[PDB]
Amino acid sequence: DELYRQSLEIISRYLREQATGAKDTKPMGRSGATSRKALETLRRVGDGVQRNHETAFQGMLRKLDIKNEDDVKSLSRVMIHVFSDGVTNWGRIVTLISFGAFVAKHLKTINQESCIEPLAESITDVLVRTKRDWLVKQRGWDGFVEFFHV
Ligand SMILES: *S(=O)(=O)Oc1cncc(NC(=O)[C@@H]2CCc3ccccc32)c1
Repeated sequence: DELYRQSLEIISRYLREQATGAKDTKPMGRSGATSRKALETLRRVGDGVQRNHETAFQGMLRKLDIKNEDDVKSLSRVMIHVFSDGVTNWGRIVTLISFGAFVAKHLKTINQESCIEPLAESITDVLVRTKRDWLVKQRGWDGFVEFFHV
């Protein structure tokens, strides 16, 4: 509920900022501090994942054939690949969000920017429904920031 709202806030803003290059300075939700720290963390670690795995991201996007809202409302397969062994950690969660940013950039390229928001929902959706129990035990997005603190 609040975990969903916060996760959606963070993932929606990262994907929009990655696709447009413009920071959304409109105010945050109730938990502004945690979400702003999580977004700053994604700007570091998420951008690096895209740089390292650009070829593999291109191949997976090519295999998924994402081009519309229906394709956007169906990020399985990525959920298979990032959690094929079924193990959950913050690095794999980051990699899922990083691929979402990679798809959002492509949606901007083919003039489908309206699909970026439903992309953030389905990624947030499959993340929270599948890993809720794990996300709560790791103290949510504060544990995310503290893990990647550096
Ligand atoms: S990397 O080494 O910087 O980050 C990283 C670490 N371990 C595994 C992965 N996995 C992936 O990038 C895979 C490959 C293609 C793809 C598409 C969507 C989600 C995940 C992945 C990366």
